[PDB]
Order: sequence, then C-alpha cells, then structure tokens
Amino acid sequence: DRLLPRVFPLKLPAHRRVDPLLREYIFFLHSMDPARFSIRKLGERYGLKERTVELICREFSVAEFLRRTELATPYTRRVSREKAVLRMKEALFSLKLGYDQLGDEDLDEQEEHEFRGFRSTQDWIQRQNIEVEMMSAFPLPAKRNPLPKRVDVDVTVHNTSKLKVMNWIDPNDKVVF
Amino acid sequence: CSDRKRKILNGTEYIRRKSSHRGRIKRGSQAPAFKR
Amino acid sequence: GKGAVHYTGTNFRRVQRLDIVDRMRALVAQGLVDAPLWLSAAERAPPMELSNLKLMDRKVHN
Amino acid sequence: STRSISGRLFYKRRPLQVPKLKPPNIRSKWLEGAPQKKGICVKVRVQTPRKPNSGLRKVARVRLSTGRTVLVYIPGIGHNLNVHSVVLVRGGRCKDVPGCNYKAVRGVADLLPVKNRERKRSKYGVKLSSEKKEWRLQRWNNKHLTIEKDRELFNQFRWMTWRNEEGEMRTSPLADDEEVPRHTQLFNRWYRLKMQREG
Amino acid sequence: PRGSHRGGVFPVSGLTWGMNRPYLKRGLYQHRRDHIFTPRWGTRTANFNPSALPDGSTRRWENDAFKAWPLYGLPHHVKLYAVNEARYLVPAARCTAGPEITQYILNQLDPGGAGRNCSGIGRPDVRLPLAKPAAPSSPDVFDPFGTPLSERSRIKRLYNLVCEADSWRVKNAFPFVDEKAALVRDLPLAEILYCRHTHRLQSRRHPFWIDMGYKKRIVRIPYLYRRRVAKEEAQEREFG
Amino acid sequence: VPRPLGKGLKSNLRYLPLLYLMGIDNCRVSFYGPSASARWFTRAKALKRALEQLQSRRTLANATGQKYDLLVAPGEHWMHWPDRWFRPISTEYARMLERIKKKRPPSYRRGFRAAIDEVIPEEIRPEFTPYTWKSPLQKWAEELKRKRLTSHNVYETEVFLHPP
RNA sequence: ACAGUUACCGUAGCUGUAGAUGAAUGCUAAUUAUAGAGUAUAUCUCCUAUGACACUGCAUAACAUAUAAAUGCUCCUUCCGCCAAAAAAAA
RNA sequence: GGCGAGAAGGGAAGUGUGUUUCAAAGAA
RNA sequence: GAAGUUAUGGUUUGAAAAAAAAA
RNA sequence: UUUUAUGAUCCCAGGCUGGUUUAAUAAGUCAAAGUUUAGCCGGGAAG
RNA sequence: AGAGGCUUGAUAGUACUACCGUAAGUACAUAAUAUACAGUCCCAGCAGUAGCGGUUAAACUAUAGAAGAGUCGAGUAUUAUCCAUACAUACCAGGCGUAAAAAGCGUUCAUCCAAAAAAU
RNA sequence: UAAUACAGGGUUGAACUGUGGGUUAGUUUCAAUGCCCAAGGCAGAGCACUGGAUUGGAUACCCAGGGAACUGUGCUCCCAUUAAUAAGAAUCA
RNA sequence: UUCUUUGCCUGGGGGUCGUUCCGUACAGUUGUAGGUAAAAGGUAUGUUAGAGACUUAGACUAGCGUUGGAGCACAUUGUUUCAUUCGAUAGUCCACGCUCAAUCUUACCAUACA
RNA sequence: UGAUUGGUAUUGCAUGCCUGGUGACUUA
RNA sequence: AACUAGUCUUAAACACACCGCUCGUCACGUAACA
RNA sequence: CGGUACGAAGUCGAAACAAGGUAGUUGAUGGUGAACCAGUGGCUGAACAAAAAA
Repeated sequence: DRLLPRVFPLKLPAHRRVDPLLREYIFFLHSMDPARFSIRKLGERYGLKERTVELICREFSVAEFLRRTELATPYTRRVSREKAVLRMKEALFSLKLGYDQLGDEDLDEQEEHEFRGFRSTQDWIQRQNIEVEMMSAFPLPAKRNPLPKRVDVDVTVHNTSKLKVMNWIDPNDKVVF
Repeated sequence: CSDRKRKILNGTEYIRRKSSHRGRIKRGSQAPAFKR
Repeated sequence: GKGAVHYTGTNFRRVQRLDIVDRMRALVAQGLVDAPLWLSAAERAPPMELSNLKLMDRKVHN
Repeated sequence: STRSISGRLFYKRRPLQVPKLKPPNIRSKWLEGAPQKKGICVKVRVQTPRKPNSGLRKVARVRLSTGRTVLVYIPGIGHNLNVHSVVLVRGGRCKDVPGCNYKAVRGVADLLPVKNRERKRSKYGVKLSSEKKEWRLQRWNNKHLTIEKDRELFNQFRWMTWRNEEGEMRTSPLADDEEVPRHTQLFNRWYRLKMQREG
Repeated sequence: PRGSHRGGVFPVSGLTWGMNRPYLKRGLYQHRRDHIFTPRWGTRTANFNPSALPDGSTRRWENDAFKAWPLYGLPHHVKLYAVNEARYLVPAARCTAGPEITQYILNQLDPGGAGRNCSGIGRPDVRLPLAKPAAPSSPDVFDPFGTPLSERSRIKRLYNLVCEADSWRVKNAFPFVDEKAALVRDLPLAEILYCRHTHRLQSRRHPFWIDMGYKKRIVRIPYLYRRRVAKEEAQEREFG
Repeated sequence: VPRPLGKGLKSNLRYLPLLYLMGIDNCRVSFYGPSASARWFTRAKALKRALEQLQSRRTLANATGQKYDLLVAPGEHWMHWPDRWFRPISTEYARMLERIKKKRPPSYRRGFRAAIDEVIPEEIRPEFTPYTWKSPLQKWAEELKRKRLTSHNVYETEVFLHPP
C-alpha cells in the first residue's frame, strides 16, 4: 500500500489561516500600544505564536502602506510563485472551511514524542540508532557525556551610521582580558 | 611465468639463453655452473 | 576463483527454522492468509524445538 | 586477502604485484599526450576492410611532426588529399582498417570539409550556410489552419463582437467561403516581434 | 554537471517508450505532469454555462478537495475517540497493584506533571465515566464544600491519531475466462514513481527554458491538433 | 547498506520494484554482479544469500538475553508489565486480603494521580465549555465552532458551491 | 555500477555510461534588451481583483582562483626611490 | 652625505631538499 | 641551531675499498 | 680495517610543503599518493 | 524560434547536499509525431566491443522529412590528460587442480611470525 | 627386491631433555634421457644410411642389414623435472 | 570467507663497454614496435567415429522368377538440322511431366498479316 | 450451340497450393 | 562373418554438425623490429 | 641477412581432432620441399584387449 496515491491534508500558515479581520484587529492593537498589547499578550489572548503575530503585523502594515499610498492593489504587488500558490491555497481553504475566528496554535510548544523527519530518529553525536545494553539489577557505569562545541562567534560592540565594529571571539583562548 | 613460460614454450629462450645442459644447437656455458 | 571452498563461511547456511506456528503467525500478521481455525490451538500448544534435541545425540565407542 | 602483505618487505613487494593491463588510450600513443598533431601525407590510397565487411576505405600514411609515420583514416565522403599534403590528425580508431588508430580533422590545413553535408556539421567542419540561417528564421512564420470547430465557435460566440485588422466590425456570421480570422494580438506574435525588432 | 545527458535517457515518470506506449521515444519528459500524482485540492469549472445568469453554477469542488481541506472535531471523530479512550485506559483502569504503579502506568499512557499539559484523568479532582459510580476521593475525610469535579481534557496523541485516520481511510457475470492472464499481477516502475516523488530525478534544466517550453507548447499544441484534424476532415470531404 | 530511518529505499530504478517486492526499508541496495556469461542466474543466489543475513532486534535480543533498544521506541520488545499487577479480586476475597495485609502510608509523590477505575465510553467535547476566564472573543469563536461541528448539515458533501 | 559480448555455468579481457580537468579543434553568439498598454475580441469565475491567463533570464545587470615552455638574430640598460632634519625659506 | 634596492632567482644538491618533533637571554 | 625521517623509474648485468705482496 | 642483498661500489631523471567547501548514514580532520596567490630553501668574483 | 550545438538503431536509471508520498503550469486552451517517407545497394558510407549496408534501411545521406522528436543551452560538440566509475593498483578489495600462476626434490643464513597476546 | 659389508629413514618402548620452531638467499648436496668429454667396443637391440615392398609419390608406417646413443664420485639440470594441487597451525571420536 | 612464511600471475600473442672478468668471454634478458575482441575451462544435448556391444526388425540365406547375353518398343545420351521446344538428372532422372503428339495438342523453326 | 482484360519470358534461392525420400506419432 | 534401421556405451578440437574441423612450405603485396 | 605481423586466397600434400586410419605430445638430438619422420627417455593433455581357485 506504500504505492497507493493517497491525498493528504495541505499545510497552511497560521497567519494565513486566521481571519483577516482578526489580523487587522491585532495590527491595530500592536501599532497603537505595543507595550500593553505586547506580542506575547496578543498571542496569549488569540491563541497564536509570537512569530505568527509578528508576521501578521508585518504583512498587514505592508498591505496598508501600499493601499494608503496608492502604490499597488492587493492584486498588483509582484510576488513569487510560491507566495501566489500560498494565496491560492488559503483562498480555497477559506472557500471550503472558512477562516478561523481564533488562533489554534500553542504559545510554548511541548516535549512530545513525534516523528519529525529522519534526523529525529537517531542520536547524531553517538552515531547510533540502537542502544545495545546488558540486563542487570544493579547500577551500570555512566555514559560519557558530550562537551559543547566551542565555536567562534562575532558580537557587535560599536555600530554607528558609518562604521560597524564587532569583536571576534574564540572561546578556546584561555587568557581573556 | 605466464609471459615467461609463453616465451619458453614459443622457444625464444631456447635460442637466446645459454644452457649448461648444452646441446648441439643451444648456446653453451664456459663457466662453472651454479643455480641462479 | 573457486566455489565451495569457504569453510566456516558461505558453504553453510545459518538460517532459522520457522515451524508452523511461526509461519502462520507471520502470514496472518502480514495479511496474506485468513486466520485458520486450528491456529489458536497450535499457538496454545507450540511445537517443540527438535533441532536442539537432535544436537544432543553423541557418538559412543563400542 | 592479506596474504600479499606478509613479511617485512611488503611495502616494496606488493606494489609491484598489481594489474598490468594496457593503458586506456594507448591506441593513440603516437600523439605523445597531445590533442592532435600535424603531419605530411606520404601515401594516399584505398584499403580493403577486414571481412565480413566489404568496400574501400580511404586511408593515408602520414608522417607526423614527431617524425613517426602512422596510418590515418579520412572520414567523410570524398577528399582531395594527395602526397605532400599537410593534415591535422586526432585520435580515432577505424575498426575496419587493420592497424588504423588515427583520423584526420576535416576543414583544417589542406583537408577540405565534407561537401553536401547538413548534419553533424561540427564533426566535419561545415559552417552554417546563409540559406540555412535565413530559413531558420523564415521557418517560424506560423501558418493559419482551421478545423470547423473554430468556425462553429466563431459563429456562436465571437462574430457578435469582432473587430477586423483595420478595426471594422462584423455584421454577420462567417459565410461558407470565409476563413476564420486570425487574432490580431496573438497570431504569429513571435515572428512579428522579431521582424519589428529588426525593423 | 554540464552538457546533454550522455547515456541512457529514461522517462522520469517510469513509463516505457515504444510504438504503442505512452512515449514514442526516449526522454525525461519532466513537463508531462499528467504522468505523476498531482492532487486536485481546488475547484473545477466547465467550458459552458447553460444558465442565463452567471451564477457560478458550473464551479464545483474536486473529489480530492475533501481530503485536502478536511474538518476535524466531527461527531464520528468524537465517537471514535470515546471508544478508543475507553480501550486505551483499560490498562490503568484494571490495574490492581497500587497507587504507585497506577500513576506510573497513567504517566506512560499520557505523560504529565509540573509544567506539562495532561488530561488530568488520574487526578482525584477530575470526573471520569466510571461504570460503577464511587466516591470521588473514609467518611471522616471528604470535601465539606461543594467543589464539583472538573472535566477531563482529551488525550492529544490519541485524538490526533483518530483525526488523522481519515487521510488513511480508503473508499451474475458474463462467464468469459481469461487464459492470457497473470497469476500475481505485476509491479512496474511507473506505479512507484507516480506517487513516491522522492524517487524521481531532479532536473538540471534551467527554469527559464522550462517556462519557455511551456510558452511554446501553449502556442504549438493547438496547431498540431488542427493539423491532424484537418487531415481527417479533408479525407472525409474527399470521400464524400 | 542501512540508511537513516525516514529516507526509505535507494537503488537503481531498474531494480527499485524488486526492492519494494522484497519489502526492505531504509537502506540502499547495490549490485556489482558477475562479469561471466550469466547475469541473473547467479545474482539471484547472491541476493538470496544476502537476504538470509538480515536479522531483527527481536531475534538478537532473544538470542542474547540483553537489550537492543531502538531509540524511537525504548522498551518496545523487552518491557513486560507483570500479570501480577492486573489480578482482579472478588468482594469477599478483597475483604480477606485487606484484613491479612499490612497497610502502608500513601506517598503523595508516588501516589498522586491514582483515582481511576473501570471506564465506559462517553463522548465529550471540552473544547467549547464556557468558563469565566475565557475571553469574549474566545467564547464567541468556540460557540460558533461547536454549533458548526454538532450541526445536522455536516457530512453533507455537495460538489457544487451554488446548488441547483 | 548498470547494461552488452550469439545454448548454459565459470575464468578473462573488451565496449558504453560518472567524476577532475579546461589544454587544442569544429559550429555558434556577443556589445544585452529599444519601447510601455487599456479594451489585448471568446469562455468561466463571491481571494472581485485588467482573477483564471499565458512575449519581458528585461537590471543598481554581471563578468572569477592558480600559470607566461624551447632555439636564433637585433636592440635597451649608464640621470633607481626618499631625505637639505644631506647647516634650510632662518620670528 | 644618510638609508633602501636580486626584473623577486628553480642555474647546485638523493639520502639531498624539505617535512615532523624540539630548543634558543641580555643587564652574566 | 639539533633529532627522526620506506625511496621511485630507466629490465639490470654484487661485491667495493684499504691493507699485504709485486717489481 | 671499513661498507655491503635492510641494496655497499656505482650511471641517467626529477627542490620539498600547505590550500577551509567537498552531496552518499563515504566521516569529527576528504582518509595510501592528484592544487592554485603562499611557506622553507636555492655559492662566489672590479684583484 | 525569444539560439545554437549534439543526438534522432538496441544498451547505460539518467545520481547524490534542504525537503524525503503531506503536492496543484490542477482544470480549459489541449492533442500528437518518425521501426511515415525519400536517395544508395556489401557501393557510397556509418559505428563504441557487438555490428549495419546484398536494390522496400527506425543503423548510410537528407529536417520545407513538418510550426517533427530527446537533452543541454550562451553554449555545445570532438580530441587529449587521469588515482581513466568495482579494465577494484585488489589493506578495505583479485588469483595459482582443470581456465595465468607452487620453484625438480631438499639443507641452511638474514628477515618474518609462533609459543607467557595488552602491560611490564 | 637371496646372503654379506657400510650407512640412513620409518615404526614401537625406556631413559634423557625442557619452546630448543614454522618458513627460508648474497646458499649449495643430489637429480631421466639427450648433447660435449672420457671409457670401452662387437650378448641383445638400434638414429643416419643402404636395398626389398605399398603408394601418382613418398625422404614413413612394413621387411633385411646397420661403425650414432645403451653401465662414468665428469660436464652436468633443459623438461608433460620425479608421491600428486608448496610448507606449517586449527577445526573431527 | 581462521592464522604464519616463501615462490609465481595480470586477456591473447609477437619481435627483441655492466666488467683494472679470461671478450666470438663472464654476468644478464617476460615486458617499449607490429596485430588483436577475443581466447580459453566445464555440463547438456545432437552429429560423427576406417570404436564397441546388442535386438534379430529388416537384410542375407532358402524358394518362385528377373535383368547384364539376342530382337523389338519407350525414354535418355551422342550426332545432325532453320528448328528437331522445354523440364526431370544417385538414392528421389531415364514407358518420368507427356493417363498415349499423323492434323490440333506445340510451348521449336520457316513464311507473311496485325 | 451463353469465349475472352497479353506473355509456356527469367526467378522453385521469394512464396501459396501439391508431391518424392528419410524420421517420428507411447498414457494412462 | 559382414550391411541398413534403430537402440545402448565410450571419444571428440565436430555444432552450417566428417561433403566437419584443421597443419605447413612455396607464391603474393603493406609494414615493424633487426 | 635470417626470422615476424597483417590482406589475399593460388599450387603441393593431409600433420592434428574418432584407435584421425603409424596414439598424442615433451627434453636434447639425427634426417627430410612442406606439414613432418626415426631412435631414446619422459608424461597422459591416449586408446585396444583384459584373470574366479588351485
């Protein structure tokens, strides 16, 4: 049956699933009082994620800027093929089921055992999919823990309208001063 | 031995190689004989 | 090259002996055969492991 | 499988015991690792291919710039090579002719390109003729064809509001002696665009 | 890589080529998407609308759209979840070892605890659909106030399984015996490459030239159609 | 050769159907094949001998007596909840056992979340139960959703948006 | 790592196909995109939108890492770069 | 009078060139 | 500045010096 | 007395070293040996 | 065709980096062409080992042979170079009955390995 | 391959001994016939050659005769070169 | 594809001053040109065997008659002619096609009409 | 007492039909 | 004691199948090495 | 020079493959237009024929 051409549900962004009027309401609240109507608070009230709220606000601000400046209509902004297909997907989703009147996401996702691709099925550090172990009723030697990789990073320290200065950090250098 | 025995079989060595075994047509050895 | 010169290797075949209960359980689980009526009785009275008992025969000097 | 690295002198013995097959492209050893060499035709003739094949193969013995003399096949139909003719020679094996391992590059030196050739032109040094270039443009002057479904649909939907090339409007469906008109903004668009861009 | 493919060129769909095959010659034919699985998640209209008013009466949902855009929370979903919840709680329900092992089994079945969102099924302050009613939790200790037990929330994993089962749901005689028949059917490569997309070849062609090919087709296919149809019509006229 | 769980089958498209028939998964299959007169007559024996090598975690664990645990399913094959856990008892014997046994204080940490008994199916829908803390918009949306879900017009498939 | 090599199996070569070059040759292009519509004729269609839909790789265009073989003849090299704080223009 | 200046070397060298592992203080 | 550092190809054609003696 | 089949005696040919990315459960250092700005070195003479 | 180069007898899975059946260039426009045909006849010629051509060729020549077909594309093809795809340079990773390969039988030096491996 | 003389190796046992070995070139004892050399030299048989036949024909097969070779502590190891497909350890009662 | 150590092989196949060493000698020699897509091991059938065995089925043998010896007829061959039409050519051609030719049959030749 | 669409020219090594010779034709 | 048809065994480098396969000198041109 | 590889098939025989019509082939030889022949010693990569016991 692995060769059966099954049809699976299509995935759509939450910021495109929620109703446009809810998007406008969120944009109004954020553009009015970003302190009282924080991104976290808006997501908490409307069952969305902070990233989703940010995307909603950005998209609505762009659309409103274009409309009020009379630069382009909602059907004349040049976009990519992927975004055109996404617009079609949401149009058919609304025509079939209708826009959601409230968010259904979770603010802080949970530690749930789910398959999330082949990368999720193995211990990359150990380079093993199977933990072979002996049977005993007494403690066994502990496993050697990995040590976090010490990789270089750049941290900006002074930025102006002309010059950007950032410190190149080597976490292995013992003498720090 | 493959190409070497092929040369032996086709007879190039029989002509061009000295033999302490002598014979009336093969080249002879005028020095004391030893395994090489 | 050669053929059956691999002693302690591919000369022998190390394959499991699957009896009626094992084969029928596999067939039913994979859905290639409808569950026979005798299968429950066979499972509740599994066949013995005859190869292990066979390995117990020992040659004796006369 | 590790019986060949026994002892102390493995690092010198085993590297000697390896395959000794001929090089992949030893058939063209007289080019001296070069893409091609110039040579002088010392002899020009026709040879008989090995059986079962029959016919005559056009061949020449050519003295390369390196001084070696080799057998070279003359690919194509017809040639003008004679003795004391300079030819560029590349690696190519003509299986029919015994011992022939090199070919002659057409259109270089005194070896003229094959005549009356229109396919595989780059393999015989034939340029794209002006007639061919002109036809590769005049070929895509699209032709107008109808299947009477166009007539049905035009008389059912289009004739009601239709505009002629000059802008004239229609007042009656298509007659029996009138072809379906072309679409003024879609028919022959590519060829018309190219012509107008040219001038 | 660069240049044309040197070697064997096979259709990416997996269909054979021949005189009476879907393809006449060798090729990749990556533009021919009719030979691969493209679900219809949208609507469909007709060439003509018989009605005198443009009411959009020809527009209709595609069959695959009902699986593309599903709706969850339906009554059969609820019923299936109820039955499966009963069966799935059977173990903790019939455990008779002790509170410790009962809690262990309950946590294994539905992980929960501080900082976690569980169903609260095992909590003493949550209502369950017991067969034989008993004290919520002898007379000395109880809750002197009303304090009704709170409802139990669903098990998210099981509910998701129940909801997703829909995507995997699948929808005398003229006695002429076949002698030129196959005993065990056959499994060609096309049956796999039609729907298992990851097995197909990724194109090295420029998207510019892919789009150009589409644009050329949109203008040339009708001409070939009319060429053959005109041949047939001219032959019929000559016969007439 | 094994592949990570999720990649599936890899091989020459000429023999991918053979892989699907064999039923292998998460692996790449390569044939280097004979260069003698035969091609598949001896390759069939080679493939059979290869397939005979495959073992399973259950086979290895049963043979050895040790743990061979897949990380995406620990304890799948060796974990066994004893039947001494689920031994039901009658009322009279329950009284006798409560009399004979010595009581043990209930530990809250290990004892909490243990108030369950035999269950029967019942349909619930706690996604739309109004509460004081629910916001007005949340209440409105949940009410509309519950009406839609419990409506009698559900399961009504109409291919046409504008019905006759 | 797949196929082919005239009954079948095994040796054994051979043939095509990958990759790294980017060195010579054949055919081919080049000064890179002037210009800016409306009714583009029909059918269909509650994202109503010049939507489906269909000439603009079309732009602030871009254009990269390693190299410089051999023989003969003729000519050229001579005022190299800075410092007068190399005691200078000098209250 | 003072500093700098090899058209940026492939003309020698096989157990060599270079590589790897080390070491190198004035004001004693 | 020091200490360690498998040789390869041209098919290669095993003993080389010193010392002794000689005149 | 000193070398020498662990290649003495003794011809011809060649300075050595580094270069980050690098697909495939072929990588945690590209994995016997393949490089590209570069590193180290490569006499003396107005007698 | 916004464009050319190569293929247009069989034969090679056309790889491969994120995604790993979770989708629409989905529907209409919109259905196909070449083992059709023409010139030559063991000639001219082609081709990669095999091979094709014997006067009706999907194998040579011809693409107004049709707005033909496959791939790449401002490029593309031929030749050449290799650590020349597992012509496993065979340590991973080949052989020595019969198909290449056990020295004519033996005594030994040096090396190599064994028996108190790893450690000392 | 009878006896005798001089030497091995194998098998069986007792004692001794105590990892003392497996393989082996810059090694060399032996090794069919032929050829070179030396010996002898006509018991037999027998190349080349002679002549008696068959064959279009034979320089052969058949017959008669035949001075080459048939016994060596020499020269000496070419081979379809000698108990096999190299020697040793392990797996078996 | 258990381990140790020597010897040898790389498709087939071809040609071929180093010595203060006694030199037409010693030592040493598989390898470079020219050809090549094969070559070669086995099992399975068939065919053949100046190989063998067997049934005794036919053949022999035995019995009744022939033919080669003479005459005639048919066909064929050789010859000849303007033409004496043509095919058939060991078994499986030769009283065969032609189970019957003075005319016709006639398909051969000559003449003159289209 | 009811005529007709050339060739007894080559090619049986293009064939159909038809013959000669030799082989076979075994099951429950 | 012989022959044909079989039938059986053995050998084979035959498989277009003994009217098979197959060796060489000489003659004949194109070449490499020497 | 003698030998060697390719194309062609011409003259002369019939050396091998069956017991190939004298088994084959091998070491070093002798002889011969050609394949080859003869002796001697090797092998099988050869055949034929092939025992009762008094």
